[PDB]
Amino acid sequence: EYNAPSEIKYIDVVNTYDLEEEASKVVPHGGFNYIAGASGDEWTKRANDRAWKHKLLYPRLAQDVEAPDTSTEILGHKIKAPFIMAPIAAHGLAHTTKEAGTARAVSEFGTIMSISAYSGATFEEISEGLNGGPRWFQIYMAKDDQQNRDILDEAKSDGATAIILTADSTVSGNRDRDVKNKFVYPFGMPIVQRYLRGTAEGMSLNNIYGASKQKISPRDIEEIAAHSGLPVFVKGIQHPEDADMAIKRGASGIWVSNHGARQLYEAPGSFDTLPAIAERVNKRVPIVFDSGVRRGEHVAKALASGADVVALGRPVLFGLALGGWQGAYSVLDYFQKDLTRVMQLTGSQNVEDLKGLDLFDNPYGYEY
Amino acid sequence: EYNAPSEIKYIDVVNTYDLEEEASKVVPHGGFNYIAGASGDEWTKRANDRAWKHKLLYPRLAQDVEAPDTSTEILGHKIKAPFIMAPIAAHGLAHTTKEAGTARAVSEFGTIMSISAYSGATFEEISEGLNGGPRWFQIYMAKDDQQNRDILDEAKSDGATAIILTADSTVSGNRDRDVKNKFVYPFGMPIVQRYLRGTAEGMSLNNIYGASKQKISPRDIEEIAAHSGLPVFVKGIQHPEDADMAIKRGASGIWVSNHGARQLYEAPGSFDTLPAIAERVNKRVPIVFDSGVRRGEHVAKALASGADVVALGRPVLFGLALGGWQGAYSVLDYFQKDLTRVMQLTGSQNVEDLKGLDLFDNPYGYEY
Ligand SMILES: Cc1cc2nc3c(=O)[nH]c(=O)nc-3n(C[C@H](O)[C@H](O)[C@H](O)COP(=O)(O)O)c2cc1C
Ligand SMILES: Cc1cc2nc3c(=O)[nH]c(=O)nc-3n(C[C@H](O)[C@H](O)[C@H](O)COP(=O)(O)O)c2cc1C
Repeated sequence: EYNAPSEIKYIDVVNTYDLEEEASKVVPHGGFNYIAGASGDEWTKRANDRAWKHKLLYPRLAQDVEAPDTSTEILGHKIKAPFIMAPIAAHGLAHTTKEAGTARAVSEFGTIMSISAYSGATFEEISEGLNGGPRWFQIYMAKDDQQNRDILDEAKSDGATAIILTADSTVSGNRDRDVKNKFVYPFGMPIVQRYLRGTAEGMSLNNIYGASKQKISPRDIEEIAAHSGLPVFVKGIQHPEDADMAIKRGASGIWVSNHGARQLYEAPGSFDTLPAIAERVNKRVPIVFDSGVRRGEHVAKALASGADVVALGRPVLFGLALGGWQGAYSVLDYFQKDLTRVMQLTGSQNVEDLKGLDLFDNPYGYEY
Repeated sequence: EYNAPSEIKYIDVVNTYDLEEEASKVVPHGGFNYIAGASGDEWTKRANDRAWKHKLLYPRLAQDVEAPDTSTEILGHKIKAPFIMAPIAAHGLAHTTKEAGTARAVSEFGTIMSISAYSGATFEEISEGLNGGPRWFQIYMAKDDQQNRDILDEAKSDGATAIILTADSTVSGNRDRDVKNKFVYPFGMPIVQRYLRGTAEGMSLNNIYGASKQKISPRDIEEIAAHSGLPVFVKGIQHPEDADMAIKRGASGIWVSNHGARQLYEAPGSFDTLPAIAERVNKRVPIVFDSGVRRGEHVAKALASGADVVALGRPVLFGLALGGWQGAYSVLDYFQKDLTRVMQLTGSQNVEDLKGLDLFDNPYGYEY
């Protein structure tokens, strides 16, 4: 019923954009379009990408820099580069090794794995791929309090060192590709099966999101932090007022995101929202930035604009489709090498230096 | 031949502006004008004060706040309120108990004492007032590297937990009041007993600046860092490029200041420079802000604009000023209570909340 790729191999990554077309040749049509697609006619996914041309990097010369160091620290974790893996559901749509393959790439590379509540793999299967590597658990909340306590407890017992509350998906975005393809999951989701009564296999994302909590309030941020005793990120923030609210409600981190343009349509590109959120956060908690990171220049620009790290999504999954853990690893390696070049050319010896960069304002936008 | 006030008493502080006119009727004209005055016709001291009207606080309603907490932490010092004592020379111009009196106020209140290299008191006199309280030592770098080694060694033996490298005073400001008054220090500087080769009574103000290092470079920042093994603040920064330079040269903090308008004339009001510096620093190191803090609203606006703490200067000294005598522990207590009010009216439960305030841009400036 679903024949995902199974080959494991390193891949030569020239750029991450070319991975999308390459993955379209190996991933079944429905699954591929679930991964690649976005809301409406995808204008906000294009905005995520074109937003990077709004703020341009300066080359800097005679900066006394050599062999830049990409390493950084977040919430007590030293990581190889200032990027983590975003929480993404159902990795088995990309590759038979599913979340275990992604986890092995992430742990082998040296950064943090975010586990989706809508994983097709069990915590045991992901833990085998991680081999001790650090992990954060992304909760899609149950409506039932006890089921949230049980999910959180399972995640922390598996070794989670933060909780990501994704709050921007109380209902599905208008994902026209998935509507046209009548996309349903071809396998179950063991972590949230408890609140689907029946199995996620043959269900639409509309109906799984429909089972999760719609009426998320700030109390939920408080109650997740109190129960887990772990730092809580609030993910999906695009408006500075939600950042201030989340922090005052007990969040330990702000995760700036529009879900890869999969949720609200005719909204800004994610990168354009980052400065106003960073200025309102004003150093109170760490910021993770995502939605549209494709190049080392994007990592640099996010850091220069207030993000502590970025999260990587689609490009890593396309890498998993093309090579299993080694393909996914190839993408993480591409980003680290890509960033190293950009650090050398911007005069940046280390990740802190990137946070100090001035960017050129491009008022003409993409067409210039 | 200098008759400073000696009376010890609490003062009912309605506002800090009135402390300037209050004090002199022993309180000597030359010393008072040394403390109160600034460069040129004082237009930049007036700019320090009027800059607070450029960004205005909003009252915030139904914010679920009571009994705000003013406490904060800087470089692992827990302090009672987000303000420290600025390094100021020659407290004996204000009061016979000189720097020991200031130190006792600061220690009893519960914040950090900054010791000027140009103290009229020995470290042991100041230490007696501090009674184990935290202290940072402010250095005026030496041409003679041995003198830098020796003063860094005394400060650390003295229990300093940071060094303040003041870099904005390589030559004196054009302080017209002191020129017209023919002002000379009426007592010595025991801490800089090593440098002045001749006499510490017979070196007016230009010659003491003269014996110091004019040719401070980034290497000076690196060398203070390596020698002290203490965090180094670079004090006097008004331009964002100097903040980036200082951090890359090993500074552990940025101290945004124009020295109370006592140095470069026809420069911006210090508060106007703070956001560009905070944006460039982008959380890399803590920021201290000073030059013109007179009210709780000023502390709040500095925090909302990127400072971790502010430093207090002239109002605390008003140990001496014009009419009847006022400035000390009462002034620190005034600032704490004034900040508490502003926190309640802005919806701020704690110091972190102040860092998230949005300010109203007043393009009309002071006359409105
Ligand atoms: C196929 C796919 C599935 C996703 N599933 C989840 C999810 O389960 N939980 C979540 O918090 N976000 C989910 N997201 C959003 C990602 O965490 C992330 O914000 C997004 O991938 C970033 O955009 P980009 O990959 O285009 O750079 C998903 C995104 C993709 C592409
Ligand atoms: C009387 C006086 C003496 C000062 N002496 C020093 C000094 O020895 N070292 C130093 O770094 N700054 C010195 N300063 C600058 C202060 O540290 C501080 O930046 C200034 O007082 C802040 O301005 P405000 O007091 O008007 O708010 C002095 C300022 C005053 C008023």
